[PDB]
Amino acid sequence: MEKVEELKKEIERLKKERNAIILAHNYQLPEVQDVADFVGDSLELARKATKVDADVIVFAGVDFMAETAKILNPDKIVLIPNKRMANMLKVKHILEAKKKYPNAPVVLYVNSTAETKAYADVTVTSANAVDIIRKLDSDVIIFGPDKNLAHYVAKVTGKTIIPIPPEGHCYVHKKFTIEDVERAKKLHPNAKLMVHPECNPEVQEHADIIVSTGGMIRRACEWDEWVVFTEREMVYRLSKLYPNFYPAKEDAVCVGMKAITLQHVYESLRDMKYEVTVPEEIAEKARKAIERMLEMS
Amino acid sequence: MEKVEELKKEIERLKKERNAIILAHNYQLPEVQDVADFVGDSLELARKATKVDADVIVFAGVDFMAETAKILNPDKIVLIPNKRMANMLKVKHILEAKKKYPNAPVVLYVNSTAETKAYADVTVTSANAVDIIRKLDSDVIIFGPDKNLAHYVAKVTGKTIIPIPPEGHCYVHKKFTIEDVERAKKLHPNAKLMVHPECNPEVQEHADIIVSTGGMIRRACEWDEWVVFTEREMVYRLSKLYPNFYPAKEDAVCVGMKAITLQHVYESLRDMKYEVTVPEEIAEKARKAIERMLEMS
Ligand SMILES: [Cl-]
Ligand SMILES: [Cl-]
Ligand SMILES: [Cl-]
Ligand SMILES: [Cl-]
Repeated sequence: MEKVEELKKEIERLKKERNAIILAHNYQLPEVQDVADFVGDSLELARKATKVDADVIVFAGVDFMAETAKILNPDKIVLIPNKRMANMLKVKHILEAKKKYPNAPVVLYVNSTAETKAYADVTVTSANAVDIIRKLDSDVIIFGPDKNLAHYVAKVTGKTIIPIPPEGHCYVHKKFTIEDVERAKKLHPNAKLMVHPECNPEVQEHADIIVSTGGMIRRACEWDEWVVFTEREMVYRLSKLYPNFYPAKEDAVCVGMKAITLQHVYESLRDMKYEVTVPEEIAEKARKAIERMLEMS
Repeated sequence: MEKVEELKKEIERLKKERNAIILAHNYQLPEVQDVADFVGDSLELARKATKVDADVIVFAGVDFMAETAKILNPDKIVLIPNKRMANMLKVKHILEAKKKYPNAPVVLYVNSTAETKAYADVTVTSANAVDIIRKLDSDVIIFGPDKNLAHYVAKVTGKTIIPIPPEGHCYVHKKFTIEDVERAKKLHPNAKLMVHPECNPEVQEHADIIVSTGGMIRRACEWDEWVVFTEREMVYRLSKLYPNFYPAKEDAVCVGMKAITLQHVYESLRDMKYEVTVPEEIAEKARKAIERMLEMS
């Protein structure tokens, strides 16, 4: 195609004009990798991000890795070409875990909030998690937010893995967000919203009516169809009750996300599009754990 | 050490006597990798397992990968050197997901029951999940049981990822097991057991008393301290209520697991120790999805 070749020509030009370097993950599209200056795994990209002299970094990759590069580059401009379950981990979880196991290091999988990396000793990617967790002196380790990875490491190193957030708790109401609220208005515009008390306080604010499980099965008579911010069972239950209800979230996870294409990279260099920002207070704190991971890996 | 060198000498001898090959994962201990005939990643090991002529395979690796090799080798003996959240996915989940999205392929992360691989089109490892999910013709994909991986793929391919088990549901009571019951007897021997109705029916059988959330906060007067098989909040709640309660599970995940050491490999060749078995009915079905993954990767 001539479209493709013209894009690459524009991308190469904008590189010099913006003074930009382009990093892409190994799982990105070939066309994106082609224009990328560096292509690698999560760790390689993290390490490459400490050695950038360009004023601008285009991070052709997933969000938390883009964020991780910005944390390594506070005085540069980090861009993610496209628009954007890691918000499960709260700082309180780390404090309660450090209270019971005070000599256990806090290890966070790279997919985590910067706010929580600020309370971690070291970060890991999937490929270095076992390597690093073995290396830590303690045989008791605090680890999150990825349960699967936590179980996996547990199984391979045999060490005592204390997961965060702790298991034995239901996190359904926490996985609702302000963006889930707005979607329930642009869509289902003629409808009022039910919100369980245990939801995000930000979510509680835009809540039309606020009811618990019993409050829902009673006040479900002030509209024809509702938008219920709770366990999905309660959608079928109100449905059977009053045949004259839509779940707050769709089945598909992170829908709306578009893969990063050659055009995305072009439009990002040209518009300085989608800039990754982290508060310096939290960034400079969270940065310690990331650099530690580079030291051990 | 001379202990080490004598072990390797015994391992090498037992190799010929049993007619065995030893496979080890890249994240295993160096000493284990040393005696291993083949060392690789999850995919490499899966592929290597279709090309074994030995009568015995020692799988120095995590359980679901050991299981995956047995599925590729029904007529051989597969051994895992040591004693043993994938049981979250049930077949019903796949049927309900295929009902709403009938033209969506069922993709399962390798860490899943064989019983569910029997209802899958293809399996993935972390390193090939994006590669393969992109390759599938459909833009709607059913994917589990690993939410993290599902979100990650969603973000990178932009496709519509329908997770299994579906989100918006609490799975606390399902993550209890018969082994969690037995642990609450060898430990806390002088105590009776509370079990929520929504637990495993196998778990329900060994349940002393069976009560719901309200039934628990009432019948908590027939012992001094209890073992509560429910959400951990209910442990602190009974605690505050009747100061005259222990969670059913410990904080640490998969504790008891021991890393595979040089001795484990020796003791496994010598005792034919810890044999991985999968029912041929289910194995020969589950095998299709694994071989498909090798074809696409
Ligand atoms: Cl990335
Ligand atoms: Cl976009
Ligand atoms: Cl393995
Ligand atoms: Cl063992």
